[PDB]
Amino acid sequence: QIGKIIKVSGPLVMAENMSEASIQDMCLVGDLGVIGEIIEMRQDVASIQVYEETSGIGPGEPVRSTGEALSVELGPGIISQMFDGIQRPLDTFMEVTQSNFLGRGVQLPALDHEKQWWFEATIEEGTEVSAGDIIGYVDETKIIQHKIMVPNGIKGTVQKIESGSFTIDDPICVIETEQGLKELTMMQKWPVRRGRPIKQKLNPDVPMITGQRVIDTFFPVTKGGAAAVPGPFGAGKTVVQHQIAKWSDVDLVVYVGCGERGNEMTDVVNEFPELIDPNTGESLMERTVLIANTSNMPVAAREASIYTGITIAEYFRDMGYDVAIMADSTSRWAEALREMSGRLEEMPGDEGYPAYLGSRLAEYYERSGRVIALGSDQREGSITAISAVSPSGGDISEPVTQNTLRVVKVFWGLDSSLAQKRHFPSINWIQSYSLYSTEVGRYMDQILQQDWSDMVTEGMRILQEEEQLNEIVRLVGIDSLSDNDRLTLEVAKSIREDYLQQNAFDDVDTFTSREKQFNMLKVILTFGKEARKALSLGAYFNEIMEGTVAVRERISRSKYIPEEELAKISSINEEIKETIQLIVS
Amino acid sequence: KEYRTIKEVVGPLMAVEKVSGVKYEELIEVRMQNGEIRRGQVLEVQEDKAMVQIFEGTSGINLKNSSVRFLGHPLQLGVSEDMIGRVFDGLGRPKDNGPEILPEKYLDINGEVINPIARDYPDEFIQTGISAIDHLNTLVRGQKLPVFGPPGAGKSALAAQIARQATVLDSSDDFAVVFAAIGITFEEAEFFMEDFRQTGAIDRSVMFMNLANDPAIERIATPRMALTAAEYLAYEKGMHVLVIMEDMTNYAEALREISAARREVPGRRGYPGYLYTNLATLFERAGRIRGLKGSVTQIPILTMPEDDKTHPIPDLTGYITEGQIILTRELYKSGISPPIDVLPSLSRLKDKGTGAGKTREDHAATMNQLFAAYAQGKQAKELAALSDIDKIYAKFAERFENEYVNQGFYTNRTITETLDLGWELLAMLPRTELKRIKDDLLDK
Amino acid sequence: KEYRTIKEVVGPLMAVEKVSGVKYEELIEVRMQNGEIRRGQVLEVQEDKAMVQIFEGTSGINLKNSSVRFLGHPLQLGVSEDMIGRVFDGLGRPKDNGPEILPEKYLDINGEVINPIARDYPDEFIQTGISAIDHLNTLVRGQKLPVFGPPGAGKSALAAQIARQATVLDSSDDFAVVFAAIGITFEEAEFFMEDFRQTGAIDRSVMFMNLANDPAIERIATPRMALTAAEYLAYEKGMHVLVIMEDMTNYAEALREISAARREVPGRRGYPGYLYTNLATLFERAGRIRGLKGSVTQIPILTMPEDDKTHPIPDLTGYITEGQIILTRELYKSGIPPIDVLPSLSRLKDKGTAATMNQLFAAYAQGKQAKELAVVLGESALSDIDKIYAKFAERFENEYVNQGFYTNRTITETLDLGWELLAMLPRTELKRIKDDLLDKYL
Ligand SMILES: Nc1ncnc2c1ncn2[C@@H]1O[C@H](COP(=O)(O)OP(=O)(O)O)[C@@H](O)[C@H]1O
Ligand SMILES: Nc1ncnc2c1ncn2[C@@H]1O[C@H](COP(=O)(O)OP(=O)(O)O)[C@@H](O)[C@H]1O
Ligand SMILES: [Mg+2]
Ligand SMILES: [Mg+2]
Repeated sequence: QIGKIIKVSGPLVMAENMSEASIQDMCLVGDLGVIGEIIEMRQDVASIQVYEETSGIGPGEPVRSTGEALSVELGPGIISQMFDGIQRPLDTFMEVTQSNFLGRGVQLPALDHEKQWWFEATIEEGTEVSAGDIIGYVDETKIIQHKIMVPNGIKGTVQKIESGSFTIDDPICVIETEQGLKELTMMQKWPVRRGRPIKQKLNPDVPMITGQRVIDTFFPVTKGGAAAVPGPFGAGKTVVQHQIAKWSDVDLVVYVGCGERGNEMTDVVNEFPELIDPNTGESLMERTVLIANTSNMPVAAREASIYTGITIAEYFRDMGYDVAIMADSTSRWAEALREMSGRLEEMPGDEGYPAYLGSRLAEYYERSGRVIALGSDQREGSITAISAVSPSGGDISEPVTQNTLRVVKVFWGLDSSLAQKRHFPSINWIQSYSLYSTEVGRYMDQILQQDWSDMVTEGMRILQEEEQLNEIVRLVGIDSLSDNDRLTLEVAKSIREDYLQQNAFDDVDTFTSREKQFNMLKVILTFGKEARKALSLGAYFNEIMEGTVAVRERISRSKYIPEEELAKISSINEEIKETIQLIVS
Repeated sequence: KEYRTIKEVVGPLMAVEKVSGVKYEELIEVRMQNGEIRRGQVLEVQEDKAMVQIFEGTSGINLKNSSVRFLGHPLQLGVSEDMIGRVFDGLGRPKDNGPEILPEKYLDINGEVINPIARDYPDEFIQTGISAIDHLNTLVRGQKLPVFGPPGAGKSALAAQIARQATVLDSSDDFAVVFAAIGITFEEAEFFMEDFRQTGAIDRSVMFMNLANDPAIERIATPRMALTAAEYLAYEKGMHVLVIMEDMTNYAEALREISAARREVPGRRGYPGYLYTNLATLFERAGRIRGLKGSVTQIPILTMPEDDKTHPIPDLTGYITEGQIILTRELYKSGISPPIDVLPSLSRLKDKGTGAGKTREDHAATMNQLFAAYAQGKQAKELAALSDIDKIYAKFAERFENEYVNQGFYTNRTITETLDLGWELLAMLPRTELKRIKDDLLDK
Repeated sequence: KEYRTIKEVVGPLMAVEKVSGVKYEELIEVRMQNGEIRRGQVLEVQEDKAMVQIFEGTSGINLKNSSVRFLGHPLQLGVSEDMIGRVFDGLGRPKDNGPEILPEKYLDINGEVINPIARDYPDEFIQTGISAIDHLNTLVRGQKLPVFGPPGAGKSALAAQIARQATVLDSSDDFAVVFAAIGITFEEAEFFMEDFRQTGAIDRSVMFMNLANDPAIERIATPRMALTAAEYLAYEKGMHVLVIMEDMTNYAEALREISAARREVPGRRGYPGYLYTNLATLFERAGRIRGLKGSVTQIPILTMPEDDKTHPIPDLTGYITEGQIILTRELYKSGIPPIDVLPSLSRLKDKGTAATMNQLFAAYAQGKQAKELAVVLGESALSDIDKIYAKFAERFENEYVNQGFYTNRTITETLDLGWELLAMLPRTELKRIKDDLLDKYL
């Protein structure tokens, strides 16, 4: 069946003779064949929201339905690829259209259907399998093992399967189902609006090593948890997401950029394939799926970006891997929703955004989490959601930030005043929070067998008391309050400048292993603690730390100590001890 | 009896043509072309035309090949004594993957309003297990006592603590709890479920779980379903039921979403005008009934915004509820657990709650005096420097807050120990300034 | 074919009936009953009906005797190498009364989206000729660097001085400037035109003039037209193009007027909800392309509404733009371009070219920090010894930043002069070491 346009008005195009199509079906609209999504339908007439631009399209032009919802192709060839909101490869787009620009009305398959991949079967013929079981694997990269698993909704018995070189379109296995015989390919199509089903969800209690000191110490995020990063103008939220993308114990990374700067996206495309794995494995781009959408892209494609990305994350989570998805930025996504809801004459909720914003954000963030994948293998996967929020003028009271914080548990709020200094992390220790501090404290205390929870509570208490001291300092001076609290200020300065302050685009400061974190925190905390034991035990009012000026430089150097030499900070701590015990007498 | 005449589908709304005998708020089933079945509800009916809203959504629906069945009854709930010890969703579907319980009967979830002459005044006492509640803001069987707090303050743990440690000093009838989660994350869901199964309180409780990612229609139906089940177990089986709801602010937000989807005229602050009545129809479902054994006590728990004038949700809730419980994140930072700020917190029915026989003869004397005691104590150290005539009161306030740090959420302080600590710590500097009628109540 | 069936006329909008083959954003010409011709644009089309908006206006139109021609193409621009050295209006019609140039081809002014893979990172340097820009907030070929200015402050003349003193210090000499006036007074338009023809910069520049009394639709089309011409000259021929735009605030005000005339659902503060995307459509057109020689650089200049809550226009512009330039009336009163370099910051200066920069920044900031408190900060002991830095900073304002609007301090000029100022302070004193850089003390 073919349709006929009867009305064109901006992104909305109405077309009659669409009785055979269904709602949320993707269609080619007009003579150019632009991609559109069916929202409404009055009798035969259907209202379609066109993704691409609609300039030059009028009535009488035909419309043809694809017959499926938003398509994502999930198979070998998806890693090391740059897609748009609709999962279209940008490199293949450039090479096929022979133009450096994205032409309107061009549709291309997501994965290389003609590329040959080596399939290795790991199951015997005759073993009954349900939806989610693994029948083979392909070594898509040297790090990631792309496991060919059964598409969802197919349950049966394996008829024949054998290893060999095949494409993603060639059948590699036959399944005897209740309906009959069905052949399975190496690529499965899934709708991005509906989340991939699982067996059972569980609490994310395994903390992630992000390599960031301020993150992994005070406000940690677990494998499967959700974190929101709202920052003023240029406080550093995108670079925080970049850091989590490069240094993280996750298996795969899905970086969705929605409505951000084209140059800032090209920076990602440039620096990702030139960074290697922390353990000296392969390139960063060989373990990352990039979904780029310029600020100037089609508003609808920007709306579908996070859904495509989270669907790919669920596809790799169903295999049993740990995936981290980074969104930049969910505020631009919410503004796309605002534009669509305003052009559809829907009842505004708060500040022009649609009232179902909270519901949509809940639907997104609840898809991420540590779950048990479907299948008899009982494998476990996780999706860590890291999202960046762009509040107008940095107002946290904005509905986007409020609705995001209503469903996430990790909040890394950035501060303008802290961004003005070198503290580009700018995570306000007083304002920010993490409900995983309890669970992460338990885990990080048990696997390391150190009193790490007490260390973290003491450091955070020092920073809170420093927030009070920041008030008590005005107009009275340093000499006024007790020398004990003066030392408290110096210890808070030590934490702020040696532990909290962390440059991201540095040679060795960009990564701080777990052992290095504990050792650096030990140096700082034991410096403060030895001074605490000494000060009330006969410390001069002008002589407190003059003899430690040569050893505090070691603390300042702790952030530049290479991770290959692990046992250096332990030599720092003992010297701290020996110096401070004898300066008093 | 199936109608295969869908005329138009606009977003979550669908119009069915050529119908007859369709009523308002009638639930319907949509048989899609692929065989998938979706539930929905009638929102409007004009002649043979009928506008409905689908719960799950409207994705992938072809209007030509789909059909609609009209069941002929509104939102119902199947009630039965086997309901204890099970976990349901917002609409009543089981989530514990347990056996399908045979319902005794189906009841409309909206219920019916109680005749003012048939309502009974609450007079009994519930031992919540918290001293700050059982002695200062006493809970009464049938009293609607809300829990206000900042986002992420001491409320999720307080809900579980009350839901476990709540009991009466009787065995006839046996106590029951109905916990309703409305628009929460899966981690909070599992927090409540795991705590219940760990302490064994799930054996005497009925849980209605509605995740935040659930549809807004189910979020609206969740508290009404919980209160319907509570009314059944109380007014028909003679059980004293304690309902605990969290969170109610999410209910209000989802209701705003509902009215935004139904294109209704938005009232004040973007919320529907009937929000006040829709909240009243849920709060007034508590109380006792003349001639019935059971009782329904309600504890709604809500997030309060800060610096946003006064939100109608806290205002209307605190006005239709007999009292309120205030807590603060400053107290959560100070280690108070449960962090209950007793200065702005007030219970309006504690007078009938306590008495001789009900709790003890001295509880009524201790309550009225502890109010002024902690007031004077805190206002002595920080009004609204150095001095001594009120420093003795200052230290009282400090230890009053510090001894509630070391108790935690796992302390089940009975009424005996509560009154014992009351008089046992009342007597350090005995003074006649305390307004007691006689000295026999000054034995502590 | 030219329909003569005008059905409805409501304000600036007009509805033509019994049409066929009309497309979205299609251009139309109205042949009035008196012979006057007026241009317009299709806003909506439904079967045999088409709603359009007339650019010039709707006064004096007789619905019975007038007719409407459908051109069959959206807003287009005729591009050619002869475009250099001419002045056009907002829609592209010649304004200097010069020879009618034959267009090589017509291009849609909306442009097309650049593939993120095809985009290249800006790495070259533009010599703007102004001290602050060249040594403190360096401009990069392809960087969108805005300019903030108080109403009637040095922002209006900074445009002309940059547009003249911009040049490339490199073998490739495919330079070209594209200046775009958006809703300005005739006195400012003549300011720019006369300055260009006086200094001779008009010979190497393309001007798109749009007066404040011009229609809001033309005001919306002006910057997109300028960027279309820039992309032609840069990505089709091999030319480094520098676009300067003033003013941006007026563009947004006219966009509000547009949506008010189209009865669209307004967002916050009366602005359209798609204002963010509509500004993105213009800011992301700058940069370089892999495999192409040219580049497009943008300098939007706007009047700040600051000292009040951040309007969506400075907010979104400063968010999408990599950096910002701040000007202050406190410096404009002292005779200083009055570029306040403390809040000014360029986020691509690393690739644009740092030792002298990081040294000068804290140096002048230390003169301001010695003046941070009441009068000169601020301890009796500090006195003249602290005044050393503030003496240097007074000279930093008096002779380094304040160069004049007709002084072309090239990279050599500005770089060599910058070293002269530090002679006020002692010579081995860069924070922080004893002898951190003895060499080339000056
Ligand atoms: N950890 C860090 N250390 C040093 N600089 C940083 C860090 N994070 C961000 N930045 C700085 O912030 C700028 C980019 O900010 P960005 O990450 O885009 O945040 P936003 O999205 O708010 O603009 C860069 O110039 C970079 O130098
Ligand atoms: N300090 C905070 N600020 C904002 N939101 C928070 C904070 N702490 C927790 N939240 C979020 O608020 C949501 C609802 O929490 P809530 O039910 O109020 O917790 P509690 O009952 O412990 O107060 C949670 O999903 C959580 O992510
Ligand atoms: Mg950003
Ligand atoms: Mg909770």
